[PDB]
Amino acid sequence: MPSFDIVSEVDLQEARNGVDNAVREVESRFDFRGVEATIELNDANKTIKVLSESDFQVNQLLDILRAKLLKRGIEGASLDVPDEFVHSGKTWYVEAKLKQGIESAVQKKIVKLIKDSKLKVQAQIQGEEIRVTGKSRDDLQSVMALVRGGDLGQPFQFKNFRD
Ligand SMILES: Nc1nc2c(ncn2[C@@H]2O[C@@H]3COP(=O)(O)O[C@H]4[C@@H](O)[C@H](n5cnc6c(=O)[nH]c(N)nc65)O[C@@H]4COP(=O)(O)O[C@H]3[C@H]2O)c(=O)[nH]1
Repeated sequence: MPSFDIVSEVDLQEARNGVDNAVREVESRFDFRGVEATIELNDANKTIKVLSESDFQVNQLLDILRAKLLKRGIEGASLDVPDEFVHSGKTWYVEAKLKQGIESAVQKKIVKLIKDSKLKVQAQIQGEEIRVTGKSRDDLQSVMALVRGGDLGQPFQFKNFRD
């Protein structure tokens, strides 16, 4: 009874290091000297708030944070940036969501998408991931390519291959 796990992981310590290093980089940049510019990781909600004084400077901070994150092994696709920036007072900010684990809403689409493929596999939501089982190892490879090549909004890896 072959099975594997569909997971979406980011080492949160590496993320914190990226933020820490993005902050040290902003403090060196003299286009930001004496400019309100902050990057704060909320480790409860898996979110990074980046705030500055213009929407242009917010994107500058996001690009710095993404560069630092990539070097720590975290890919830009793991940092969900919402459509709307917030204009509050003389500040601009956005809450960027770190896509660690597969949220309930995305698990449903993965399970639905696997259903509509007609492959003889079962897909069971388990904690923060999806276990997939079936009798054919090759059908199990087809769902990997199906998930890989989906636009699901997030990187996935596959772990825990069992027979
Ligand atoms: N982008 C920008 N920010 C400004 C400006 N003026 C003041 N600030 C901000 O306000 C901080 C304190 O300025 P300060 O009281 O004169 O206290 C400063 C000041 O006494 C001196 N300093 C730094 N740069 C200069 C300079 O270019 N000329 C002179 N005469 N002193 C400087 O060293 C202190 C610490 O400097 P900072 O750490 O950078 O921290 C500075 C800086 O972040 C400005 O014209 N442009």
